[PDB]
Amino acid sequence: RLLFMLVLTVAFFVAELVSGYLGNSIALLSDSFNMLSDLISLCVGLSAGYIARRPTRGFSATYGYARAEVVGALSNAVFLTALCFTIFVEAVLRLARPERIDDPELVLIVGVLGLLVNVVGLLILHVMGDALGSVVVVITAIIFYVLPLKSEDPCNWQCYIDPSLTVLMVIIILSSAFPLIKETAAILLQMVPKGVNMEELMSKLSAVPGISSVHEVHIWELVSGKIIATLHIKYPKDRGYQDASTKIREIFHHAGIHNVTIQFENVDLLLLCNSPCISKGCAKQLCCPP
Amino acid sequence: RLLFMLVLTVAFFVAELVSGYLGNSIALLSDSFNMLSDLISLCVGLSAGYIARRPTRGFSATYGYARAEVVGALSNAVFLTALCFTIFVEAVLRLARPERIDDPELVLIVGVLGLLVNVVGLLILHVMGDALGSVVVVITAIIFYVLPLKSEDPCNWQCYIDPSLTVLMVIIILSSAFPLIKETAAILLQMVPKGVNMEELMSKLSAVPGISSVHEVHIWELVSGKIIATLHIKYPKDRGYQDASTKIREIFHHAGIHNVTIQFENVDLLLLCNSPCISKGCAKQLCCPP
Repeated sequence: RLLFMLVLTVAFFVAELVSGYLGNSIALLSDSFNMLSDLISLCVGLSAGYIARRPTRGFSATYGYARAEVVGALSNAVFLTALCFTIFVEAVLRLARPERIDDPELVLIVGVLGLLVNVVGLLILHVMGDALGSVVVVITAIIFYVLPLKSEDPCNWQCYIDPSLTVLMVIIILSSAFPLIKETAAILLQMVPKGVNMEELMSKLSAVPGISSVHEVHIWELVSGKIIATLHIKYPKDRGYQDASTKIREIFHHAGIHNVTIQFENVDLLLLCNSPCISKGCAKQLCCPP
Repeated sequence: RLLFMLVLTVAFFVAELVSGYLGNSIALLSDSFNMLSDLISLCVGLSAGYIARRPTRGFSATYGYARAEVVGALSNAVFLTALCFTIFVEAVLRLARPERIDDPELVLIVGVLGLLVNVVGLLILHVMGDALGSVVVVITAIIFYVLPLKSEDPCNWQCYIDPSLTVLMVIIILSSAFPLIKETAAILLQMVPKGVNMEELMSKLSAVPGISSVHEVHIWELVSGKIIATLHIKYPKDRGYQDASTKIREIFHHAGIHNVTIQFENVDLLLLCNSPCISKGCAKQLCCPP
């Protein structure tokens, strides 16, 4: 992997952040915020790589720190959403009170260099967002460069180009952050992964021969590819559960789930959980209360 | 419960966002962002209240949407952290280039009314942060009121009071968001809840009579009070596991865990999981792989 992306990205985030206030460009500020999200993503990726190749799986994190990638992805998406909210609010203000670019040359140089940085990053919608933001910065600087606006003269149409394009790229960036927010939240909400079709899976689980009932089916995803399926199963007392275990495990394997914990409970009250918490008062803090 | 806090809070968020931008006050802007986080928290609380007393727990969310409170808490904390990052960056910018307050009267009125809004919200460290943010806005407005500053006159010490206090309250707000970020991330990372002392719990689990081995102990917290403990247990084949099940469940009950799924596996190599995925290639996906 490449780690020089982190130092370059943080230095360039600082550069765009300084030049955006120095040049009075929201598009440069929006691109600086987008590269801030990019460097947060790089830090999250390095954290995931460090968690891998050196697992801990101790007494504090039972599953491990694999969920760090998803938590960091959701946090980065929410961070970028708040930054885009601030950028959109500022752009709406400048759509009412327009402002000039103080140093069009500085903004042009920083935007061109940011476009080059994003190009080399892609070389080594979500991905094209940074490139389009740098293109927007370059266009805004060029308009103030090819057709200069005198300081004494009031704001012409040129002052509205930056807020409009910045609003457009706020929309573009949000159109990528929102699906990411939805996916990472769905993973973190302990929801069934999109690949797993639960209806057919429960149909097959019920169709498994020699099994009385199936309850407390809890299928959730730790990370991409790690699907955990907790499951309680009621079986006739006289018969065993070795064949049932094999069939349920192969069904889950064919459904893409390899982490299957089956609790077998001996057998209209014969459908409830035979092994809840040892007290009747535990029914409050029991998922799927009986 | 009362939901008029939502409409009042959103209206006042709009009011402070407009007034701080019209009055050029970061402290008013910081308080508007803090009340935006407050209304996000109110929306999260309403979502949690709707999830309760009306559960769904269907084929999409096995554990339900109870984790929505934690996901919304982390999202709100990250949103507020990004807003505070923007506020701190702006304040540092004004710490270099000071600015006047355009309409001190408007900022004074909005800050006083925001303090009243916080007071009435109390009537019906985050609280100290919000109250002190309103007090900071009020103080900044008063300073520009008792000693009015003419536009012709350059910025005196008065122009640096707003950025300094705003930086201070960015620190204060972050000192509350960061513990919340840590706690909600720990919950969402599938980490052992703080109350559960895993060392003693595994000691007792091993000390349980009639049990050969214990592996795949996965203790995580869905929400406050809902602790889920998946667990694989190896037991001697000749002996049963009814007494072992009772003892393990009562141990988990005394440790504060009521959702316990125990998989009992019949018995050097007699310590590995007897029921991995049906294929040897599944070991790359085995969470906690042997």
